[PDB]
Amino acid sequence: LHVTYVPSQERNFTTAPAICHEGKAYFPREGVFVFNGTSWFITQRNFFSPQIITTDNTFVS
Amino acid sequence: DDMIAAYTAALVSGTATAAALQIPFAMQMAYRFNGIGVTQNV
Repeated sequence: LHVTYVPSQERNFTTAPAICHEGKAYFPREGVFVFNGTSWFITQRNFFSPQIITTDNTFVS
Repeated sequence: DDMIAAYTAALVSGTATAAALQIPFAMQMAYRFNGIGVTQNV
């Protein structure tokens, strides 16, 4: 008897690969940038959960 | 033989466009690099 996790209720968002925040380049650092409509957010690939972008959430290059 | 070719055509199409959860082929390859151990910016 196998117990498994099944995602559901997909919703579409606008996404970008990188962000600047000040004339720079920042990458999600194991995440993805999503545009909700009010501002950009960082979230997991499963179970959408808005988080405000921050230096820790990203690595600069 | 045609039916088998239909199955393989759909498998490649699903790989190249993705429950579906569609995602661009670029952000997907960046995700793969994470599993390898390399950084996405590379």
